Amino acid sequence: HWGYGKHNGPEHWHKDFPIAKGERQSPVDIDTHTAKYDPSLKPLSVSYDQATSLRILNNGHAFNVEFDDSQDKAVLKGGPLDGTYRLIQFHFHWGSLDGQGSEHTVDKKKYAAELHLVHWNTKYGDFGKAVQQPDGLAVLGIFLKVGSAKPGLQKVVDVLDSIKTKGKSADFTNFDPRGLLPESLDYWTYPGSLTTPPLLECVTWIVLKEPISVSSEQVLKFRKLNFNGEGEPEELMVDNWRPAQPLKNRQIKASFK
Ligand SMILES: OC[C@H]1O[C@@H](O)[C@H](O)[C@@H](O)[C@@H]1O
Ligand SMILES: OC[C@H]1O[C@@H](O)[C@H](O)[C@@H](O)[C@@H]1O
Ligand SMILES: OC[C@H]1O[C@H](O)[C@H](O)[C@@H](O)[C@@H]1O
Ligand SMILES: NS(=O)(=O)c1ccccc1F
Ligand SMILES: NS(=O)(=O)c1ccccc1F
Ligand SMILES: [Zn+2]
Repeated sequence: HWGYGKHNGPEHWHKDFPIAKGERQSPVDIDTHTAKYDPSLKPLSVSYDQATSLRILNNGHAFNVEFDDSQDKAVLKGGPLDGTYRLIQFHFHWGSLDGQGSEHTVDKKKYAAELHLVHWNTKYGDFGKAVQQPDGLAVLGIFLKVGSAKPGLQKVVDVLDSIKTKGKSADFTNFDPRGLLPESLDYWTYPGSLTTPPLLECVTWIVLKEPISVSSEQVLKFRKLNFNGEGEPEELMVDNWRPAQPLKNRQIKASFK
């Protein structure tokens, strides 16, 4: 199956997922000089005060922190979005060293990692139906740079030893995702895709301009995870990012003047 190595990685995905060469693939490079302020964007609303986290899972590609999406609790609305988008999970992409790991780039700069908070449009009723729609998903992307520790990330870091290998999960209740945000909600937005197979072109991307800082020790613990299952030869879970794809017939809009 698909993965990130030289034999099953991003350059191979198109053979089983031909949309990999499609017209609105993600991630992209964000050329900050070409991005334009868009006065039609409404204020962005990140409303996570009632979020209900449930579980953390090593899925063999990354780890997902999963939420109760059975009602409207943690949601995203406003900005480029029509209506209501429920939070279902977050995960990260990261590198083998600090100089790479992000999926989006900023004037070709690669960050050490990138956080994706994944939401689905409730008008469509379930995630599977949402991924049959052009406007089914909204992903809030946040860059990570290495510097001071992020206190709101430490609970995630410390549970990773219990989910080292593919298929392991652990309870992860009472986690507040608000602790993963930066101060500013300035953002860039464009229409794109899932960044892993099946690469479906359903996503409104909202990428925050301000990175969060995490410590070297925090990201080093991400890099101790394994792609493989228990008992199998160890393959460190690193470099689980797709490189930037062609922008094609798109424009990146900015929320700020
Ligand atoms: O426990 C994490 C978070 O869970 C939410 O459901 C609560 O309303 C928040 O006050 C709390 O910070
Ligand atoms: O025709 C002019 C229009 O061109 C579009 O490509 C831009 O997105 C708009 O901001 C602009 O007003
Ligand atoms: O909030 C996420 C998790 O953080 C810590 O691991 C707590 O010990 C655990 O009870 C909680 O589920
Ligand atoms: N297209 S793919 O899913 O990455 C893939 C799957 C299995 C073997 C080789 C491959 F390249
Ligand atoms: N990395 S992403 O685009 O947020 C993503 C989210 C959900 C499923 C597959 C994905 F690829
Ligand atoms: Zn992602």
